[PDB]
Amino acid sequence: MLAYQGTQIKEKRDEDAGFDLCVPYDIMIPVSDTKIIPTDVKIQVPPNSFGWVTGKSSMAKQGLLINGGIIDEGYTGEIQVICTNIGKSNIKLIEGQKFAQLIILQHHSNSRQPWDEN
Amino acid sequence: MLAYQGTQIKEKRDEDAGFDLCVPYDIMIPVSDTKIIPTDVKIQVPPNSFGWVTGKSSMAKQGLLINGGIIDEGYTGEIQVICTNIGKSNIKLIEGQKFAQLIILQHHSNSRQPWDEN
Amino acid sequence: MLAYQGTQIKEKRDEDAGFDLCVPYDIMIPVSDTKIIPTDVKIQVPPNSFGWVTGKSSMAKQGLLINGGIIDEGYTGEIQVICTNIGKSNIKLIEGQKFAQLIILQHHSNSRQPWDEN
Ligand SMILES: O=c1ccn([C@H]2C[C@H](O)[C@@H](COP(=O)(O)OP(=O)(O)O)O2)c(=O)[nH]1
Ligand SMILES: O=c1ccn([C@H]2C[C@H](O)[C@@H](COP(=O)(O)OP(=O)(O)O)O2)c(=O)[nH]1
Ligand SMILES: O=c1ccn([C@H]2C[C@H](O)[C@@H](COP(=O)(O)OP(=O)(O)O)O2)c(=O)[nH]1
Ligand SMILES: [Sr+2]
Ligand SMILES: [Sr+2]
Ligand SMILES: [Sr+2]
Repeated sequence: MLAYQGTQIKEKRDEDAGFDLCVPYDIMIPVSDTKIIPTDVKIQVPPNSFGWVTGKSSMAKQGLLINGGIIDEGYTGEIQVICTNIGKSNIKLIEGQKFAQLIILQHHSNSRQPWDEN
Repeated sequence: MLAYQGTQIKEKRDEDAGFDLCVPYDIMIPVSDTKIIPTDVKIQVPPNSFGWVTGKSSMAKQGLLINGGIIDEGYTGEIQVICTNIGKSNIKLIEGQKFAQLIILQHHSNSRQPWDEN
Repeated sequence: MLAYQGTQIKEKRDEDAGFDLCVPYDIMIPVSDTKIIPTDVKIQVPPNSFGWVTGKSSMAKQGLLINGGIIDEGYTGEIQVICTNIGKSNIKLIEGQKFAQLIILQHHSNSRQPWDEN
């Protein structure tokens, strides 16, 4: 479950894990560079959930790597996508195209317990 | 829960998170290249679940990076493993060896809610 | 839920997905190198759970990549963090600073089912 706003996120099919995120403008990412691509997307998830921004098969096969990608439940800004080209060729993203996906997960990172020495 | 077929996936121990995926043939991956390694593995997961193909500690320590890796519930093909060498040395994979693992997760990417302006 | 020990893990806020892991000593990571950074952190998670060591936004934006990162339920050692610099500049980590985060997830990688030919 989640709420979201923005024009750079597209409605998904039920059988896909994630929503596609769409590139805002044409941009070239030279070999070995890192670019921070802005989106207008903002999400609200339920307690103990988080958003995970990760790669698509079509851009991963060209060497685009999405790094970072953990969207905490308390974040109220716009998602930024951190992209590094680890391929051997310049990558050109075209306005509009899918270039990452957002998956919503639940974590259990809470309720610390006593260590069992057993 | 899942169903699977193929000879390149190995049965796992209960206390490990993922199934090992096995390299189909000897292959060298030069510094900075990307190779798409085919498996014969096919999986069926329950609704709102997905498979996650990600790295092993022994190959990550040599600079092998598994990229992409999100196996949607609707996919009915064979898993492909997208590998990039981000290390400083050529990597040689040997026929049979483990080189990635498949973990089954549930996502909550569905049931869009109204935004709370609160 | 989890138990943990060690001085290189910090208590978290409820609204963040993961615990920060803290660098043990000053260390420089040259462009394209890979370093294995030791922690003293040990965790115990419940059955069918795993720990996921992954990146922070502030270090991902400089080109630090955390690779591997899957901490199995049966592991009883100290977490090691595998770091590769995929940026274009040398990265300097300072003693004490956050440089990765640990998120606790549940997997469903178990209870193999019959394939449905339907
Ligand atoms: O790829 C990413 C990773 C993080 N964030 C946002 C959401 C996340 O909750 C916030 C974390 O920022 P921080 O707490 O200031 O940084 P750090 O992760 O370095 O602790 O940044 C993004 O938009 N994109
Ligand atoms: O590392 C990967 C990533 C994806 N896939 C398969 C499963 C996934 O469901 C499908 C997605 O292909 P697509 O929808 O055509 O591409 P995209 O992810 O670029 O939208 O590719 C793999 O086999 N290996
Ligand atoms: O980034 C990582 C990845 C793994 N591990 C630890 C926990 C994990 O359970 C164990 C796996 O070691 P292995 O079974 O010997 O290696 P492999 O993953 O190559 O099968 O290594 C770490 O400390 N850091
Ligand atoms: Sr798709
Ligand atoms: Sr193992
Ligand atoms: Sr933070």
